[PDB]
Amino acid sequence: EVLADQMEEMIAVVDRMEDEPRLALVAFKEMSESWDVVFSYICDSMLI
Amino acid sequence: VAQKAVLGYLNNFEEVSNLEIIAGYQDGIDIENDKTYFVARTRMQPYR
Repeated sequence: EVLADQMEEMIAVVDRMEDEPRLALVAFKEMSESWDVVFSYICDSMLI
Repeated sequence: VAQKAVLGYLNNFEEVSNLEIIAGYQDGIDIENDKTYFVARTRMQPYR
């Protein structure tokens, strides 16, 4: 990304089982205490 | 040591199983007998 702003307040990551694939997910954030701004990606374990 | 070696081979074999086709070209007009060629690349970076 080339973001219009410096989203930089760290990362959140977990494995998901809301379903059987056991998906990989990563997220990042910026502290609008309301309307908090987030950037993220999700991947199939085969890196898809 | 042999275990290490085979694990390396297996590791590369992972990428083999993750190879993605990109394009192909026919050797000639007779699909039913002419050979054909294909090109593919790694999902993992660096792209190979």
